[PDB]
Amino acid sequence: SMLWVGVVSIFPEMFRAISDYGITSRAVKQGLLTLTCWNPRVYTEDRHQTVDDRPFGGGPGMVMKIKPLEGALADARQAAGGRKAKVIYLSPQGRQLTQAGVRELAEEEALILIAGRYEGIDERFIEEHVDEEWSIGDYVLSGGELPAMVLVDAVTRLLPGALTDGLLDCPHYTRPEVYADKRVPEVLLSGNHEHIRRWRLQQALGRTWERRADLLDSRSLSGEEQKLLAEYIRQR
Amino acid sequence: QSMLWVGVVSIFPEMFRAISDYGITSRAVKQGLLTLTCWNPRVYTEDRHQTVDDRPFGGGPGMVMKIKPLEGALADARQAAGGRKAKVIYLSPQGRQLTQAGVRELAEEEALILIAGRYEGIDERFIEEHVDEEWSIGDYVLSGGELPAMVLVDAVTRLLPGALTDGLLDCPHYTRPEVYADKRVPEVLLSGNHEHIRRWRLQQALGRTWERRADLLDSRSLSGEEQKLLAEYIRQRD
Ligand SMILES: CCCCCCCCNCc1ccc(CNC(=O)c2csc3nc[nH]c(=O)c23)cc1
Ligand SMILES: CCCCCCCCNCc1ccc(CNC(=O)c2csc3nc[nH]c(=O)c23)cc1
Repeated sequence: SMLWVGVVSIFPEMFRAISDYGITSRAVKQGLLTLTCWNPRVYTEDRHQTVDDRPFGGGPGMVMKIKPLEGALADARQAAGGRKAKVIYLSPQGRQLTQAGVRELAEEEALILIAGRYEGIDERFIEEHVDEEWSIGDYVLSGGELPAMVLVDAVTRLLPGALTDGLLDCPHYTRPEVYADKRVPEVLLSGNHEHIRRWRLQQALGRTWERRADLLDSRSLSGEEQKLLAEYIRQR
Repeated sequence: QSMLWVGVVSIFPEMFRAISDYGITSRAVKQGLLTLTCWNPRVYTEDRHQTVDDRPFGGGPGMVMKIKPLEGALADARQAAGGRKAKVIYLSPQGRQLTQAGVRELAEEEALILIAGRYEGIDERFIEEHVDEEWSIGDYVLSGGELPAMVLVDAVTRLLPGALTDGLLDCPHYTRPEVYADKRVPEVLLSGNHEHIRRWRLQQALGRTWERRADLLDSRSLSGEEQKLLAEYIRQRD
């Protein structure tokens, strides 16, 4: 198994969305990717022992207790075997996920994802056990299970046999050639690899320029790209 | 009746149990605050194998989603939306990056129809004809728009009245025991003074934001009371 993922969450059954459907589901079946869950609720001491507890200094909500989390993590570590396991906390405070970050995480042999809820986990747990913190975007969600599934989905795509340049994609077209008085660009219907690849490159450069110009400030444009972009802008 | 109507067009309707059965979104459905419907384009297919994807024009790898199944599912969902002003969103990597400002805009809507593509994407003419807005959840590639659609619903649901102001990272959280493996909870929290704990939390929130996401402070104007606490934090740190 290329990659081994352990998810630490109080809602293990939410993760059926990725284990039972899509490319992630396929990866589990193909033996390419191992996906396990570790509910911290079961690593408490008794039954009156809640996974969470009230926050110090008052305030609303609950905070996740260090001990259950430590139990779930130690267990997942053990199950990972001799694999080099990176521990990620899914957090709004984390480094924004980008395809570059996904490529970095894809190089890992084992990943242990911590998905906490709205009133978060105890700081000492993070300080002691977490390696990296990641956010999926600058918007507020009510927990880290959807961001954990987003991370697992993005990474799985890069696993060999499961299936970018800093540019948006070109438009896609499929049958019929004419639909509701709209025709597929002739270059795609009638054209050689060099026409199509230059057209695709120009549409990709053009759409990026139009919608996400910031992705161009970071990137340096080639001779062909600058020409194809100028040509696109002037032929709008 | 309900505050928000949401129709999702996806080939995996059963992936949406993650939001219909859990958290605040699950609650909103039960509270009648939010309606959640799915529309599988696979039901709007002719053949006995239910194919929603066709080959891409101009060659290339992968498959593209056929206009007709999508059109069927969208027409059906637009009917079910009734007389509600329905905004049609395509969940796409090419779309407008979702941010809390975006979420607030999207929360003002009475009805939302979300298109969750699969494969290499959907036909451009479908987008041109039927889609109102395109949204992305981040600069990374996923294999479908389902997770992005659930992220969008969750973020938006949080803003629905009765489902539950800053724009900065959270302060640290601490819970029992007061001491764990030679690490103690900051005295200020253990103390119990209302005003003191409040100022400490605000300062830690301002401080952590400054340290990790300074950009969130540039397109932000801090009050005098926060301007002092942040300066105090900066100079009182190793
Ligand atoms: C009195 C000082 C309080 C400081 C105020 C700042 C509070 C803002 N953060 C609260 C919060 C913490 C955790 C969540 C749950 N979110 C995630 O666990 C999460 C995990 S990854 C992620 N990526 C994008 N968005 C996300 O919400 C997340 C939601 C809101
Ligand atoms: C840094 C952005 C680069 C974008 C260019 C990557 C090429 C994307 N086109 C192919 C493709 C289309 C749709 C998908 C499935 N994903 C989504 O529909 C999706 C919908 S919203 C979203 N947000 C971030 N990432 C995403 O992949 C998505 C996967 C590959």
